[PDB]
This record gives sequence, structure tokens and C-alpha cells, in this order.
Amino acid sequence: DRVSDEEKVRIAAKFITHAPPGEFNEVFNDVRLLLNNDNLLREGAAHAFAQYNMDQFTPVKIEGYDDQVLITEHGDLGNGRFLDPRNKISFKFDHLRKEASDPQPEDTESALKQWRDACDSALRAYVKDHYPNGFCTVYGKSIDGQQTIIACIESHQFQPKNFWNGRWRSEWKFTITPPTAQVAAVLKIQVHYYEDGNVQLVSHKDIQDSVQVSSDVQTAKEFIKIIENAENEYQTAISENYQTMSDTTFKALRRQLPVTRTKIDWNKILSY
Amino acid sequence: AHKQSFAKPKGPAGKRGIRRLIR
Amino acid sequence: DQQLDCALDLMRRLPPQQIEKNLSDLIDLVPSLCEDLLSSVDQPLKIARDKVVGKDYLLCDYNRDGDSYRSPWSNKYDPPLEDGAMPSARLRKLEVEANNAFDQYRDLYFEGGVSSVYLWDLDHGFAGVILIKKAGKKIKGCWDSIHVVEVQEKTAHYKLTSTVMLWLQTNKTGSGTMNLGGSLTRQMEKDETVSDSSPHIANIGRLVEDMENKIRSTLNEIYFGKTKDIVNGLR
Repeated sequence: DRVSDEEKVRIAAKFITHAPPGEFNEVFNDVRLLLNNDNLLREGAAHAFAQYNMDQFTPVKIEGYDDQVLITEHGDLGNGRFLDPRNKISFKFDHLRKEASDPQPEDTESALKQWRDACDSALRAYVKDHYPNGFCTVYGKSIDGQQTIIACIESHQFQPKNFWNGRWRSEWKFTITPPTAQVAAVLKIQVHYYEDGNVQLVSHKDIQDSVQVSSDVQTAKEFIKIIENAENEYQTAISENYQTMSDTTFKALRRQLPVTRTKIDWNKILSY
Repeated sequence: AHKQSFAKPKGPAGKRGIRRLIR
Repeated sequence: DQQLDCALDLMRRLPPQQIEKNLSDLIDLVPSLCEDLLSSVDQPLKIARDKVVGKDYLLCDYNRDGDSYRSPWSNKYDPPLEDGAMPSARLRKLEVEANNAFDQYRDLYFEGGVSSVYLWDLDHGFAGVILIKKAGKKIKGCWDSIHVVEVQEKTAHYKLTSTVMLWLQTNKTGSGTMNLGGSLTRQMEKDETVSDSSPHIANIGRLVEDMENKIRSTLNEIYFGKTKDIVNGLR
């Protein structure tokens, strides 16, 4: 009759990893009271809290350092530590409180570091110019023997008092095979409005591109221009598609009024 | 028109069986 | 209870695109919630075929007896039942008239789809459900209406509890994949004259029409206004 501990954890993890942006605490609290097994939730679903933060690109402030660093899979150093590649530190991250502690120096020197730094510098300016309170983190790694730059952007607005929350995430991977670089990206938007009922927008777009590679500073300039053009285009297309969706799909599901352009004559209906 | 504020009526009397999801 | 309120709060936050699996997961997690949770949260509508009359009809708890469901056209259960629950003779006549009335209603507002009406007796009147489903490769959508009406005959007092589930998805070059899903519930009340001028079905029809028009406009404002403005506030 009892639900196995394995299934309680699996279902808790499922709800947690599907929490809207900015609503982790509410979903965690619902789940806690449904399970009535705090140690099982905290130990058994630990992987789910970490997965949520890394999926969401959760930004965190590290005491004593400008700006915030993103929690992502690319920064996961294991044992609950993450990498801040701009400030060249690792730090402990509490996935429940979303708090950073215990910063320690991290040796990040490599032949790719100059490229990561040039891309990071160009990306920071880009994000500050194009987002209201965006953050970004740039990684440089060897992936199957290939030098890779990974640029991550996050921007959110949480307004629980007005019952809505939203988040933008984008992830740009540049595989550098001189004299070229291959570009693969995903852009993502999630919005939850729940003043009346429960409405959610979920959107994503895949991007593939190629680019010529020159110097580290000039290539960074070109990388950010690709990002800028694609993200500008995606955003405008979104806003335009709202109008089109209403004009086509929405009206096709239910009209505002019958073709008579008046509400129904029910005595006419019943007399037929 | 307003948010949920009163109870829905009872369903048909003398129905047999528990509620369940349809697949 | 608190576990029910937590379940209902989770359904307010988990992706509406997955209402069915959300409910199933909650009931698996806490089986004693099943009855109250399924009576509080409507599920997406499912279509069945009445092979006797040759017509589609919609499934809900209100036309379910055991594991069979009653068609509003044939007034028979599928699979057949020995003595399944059935409206009184007086109400069945009203039920036939209501299904025909709401077929016309649905044609005029939805230009397709499927509708079903089921009525049942109460001590001092009757109650009913009005169900409407309309569907839309790269451009999909679904509207599901569930209207539950309570009628207390005195003149008559009508109480209406209405849920609309609406989701739309596009997959396009510029905007990639865009998915809007949601669920909204509203209630209204009304006293009416009952006569050959305004019989019960006309009173109920006007109530349902008013409610759906109002909910449609609210969905329009939230989907294509509020979430759009939030998106643009993100960047």
C-alpha cells in the first residue's frame, strides 16, 4: 500500500525539475508536505535540485566579486563546487538556498584562456547593453580534442507579488577549427503568469552557423555579433508571432463572435 | 463573473465507481 | 486538507501542457487525494465514437458509470451496462434538446469540433455539464471547455462553474518553437424567468455563451498581451 521510497524520490525530482523560474521554493514546499519525509527529499532528490539550478542557469553572487556567475553543467566541478572562470575561483554552492561560499583559487591557465577572456570581455558588454539585469559566464574547454568556447547568458524578472515570473537563457558553443569555428546554440524563454489561472509560455530556438577565425580579440568581436544578430532576430520574431498566432490559430480554435457579428439568438436556436 | 467561490453541484446520484483519469 | 492544497498549488505551477501526467503523478504520490483532486481539477477532454448512432461524444466523470460511459445520442453505455445511471425521463428530453442546441452553438462559435451535454436530477432542480472540444503539424492547438451548471427551480437560480484549457504551438523559422498552455476557471450566478420565452436551455445557453466570451477575452489578454510584455521585459 505504501509508495516505495524510490518512487517518492522519482516523482519529487520530476516536480522539482519542472518548477517555473523563480518558483523553486513554492514547488519544493508543496513536495515536502506531500512526501512527509524530509531526509528522503533532501538526500534522495539532491540530484534534482542541482539539475534544476544548472538547467536554469541560476545566477549567484560571490561575496567580494563584481557581478554574478552562472550555475551550469559546464561549471560543475563535482562535490558541490562550481567554477567561476572569470574570477578564476571555485566555490561551494548550496542548491537549496542558492548560496555560494568558500571561494578558492583555481588554476585556469591554458592556451585557450586568452580566447575565453576576450570572448568574456566582449560578452559582458553585450549583455549589459541588451538585457535589463542579465549575467553571463564563458567557459573554454577541450571537447573531444577540439578547443571549445561556451558562452552562457541568463536574464530573469521575478514578480511573485503580481503572480508572474520569466527567464531568458541562451547557450552558444563555438568549436574552433582554424581557420573556422562552427557555432551551435539554443535560445530559451519561459514565462509563467498565474494571477487568474495557470498560463505558461515555453519557447526555444536552435542556431547553427559558421565563422572565420582570426585573432582572439577580433574573433570575439565576430562571435558576439553573431549572438547579437540572432538574439535580436529571435526576440522580434517572437513578438511578431504573437499577433500571427492570434490572427490564425486562436481564431481557428474559437471565434470572438459568430459570423453574424452578434451574440446568439437562442430562441432561434431552440425553434429549429 | 468571478474566481471560484462556491461549490460545484453533486454529480449524478447512484453512480458506481471511483473517479479516474481517462487514457 | 493541506495535502490537497499543496496538490492544487502544484497544478498551478507545473507545465499546463502536461495536466494529465501531473495529476497521475500526484495521485501516485498520495493515493488518498485521488477523489478530491479529480473532482477539483478538470482533465483534458477525450473523444469517443457512438457506433450505434454514428456520432462523436465527449467523456467525463459525469457520464461515467463504473467503466462505461453514456452517449448523449444513443443514451446507452459503452461497454453496455445492465442498469447504468440515466437521467429521468423529463431530464432526458431536456438533455436531447440541449445537445442539439449546443451543437448549433458550437458550430457558430467554433466552426467545428465536438460538444456533449449530460444532465442529472437533484433534489430541487437539476445539474448538467456542457463539454466542448476543438482542435487545430507545425501549427497545433486545442480548446477544451467544461461547464458545470446547477439549477434550483423555485423562476430558477443558475450557478455556473466553467473551466477552459487552451494551448497553442507553432514551429517556425524565425521564432523557433513557441508553446502557450494554460487553464482558467470562473464562476457566475443568475436568477432568470423560466417560460416559453426563456426556457432552461436558453437561460443556460446565454450563461455559457457569456462565460466563454469573457474567458476567451481574458485568455487573449493573458496569452497575447501579458506574456508578450513579460518576454520583452526580459531583454
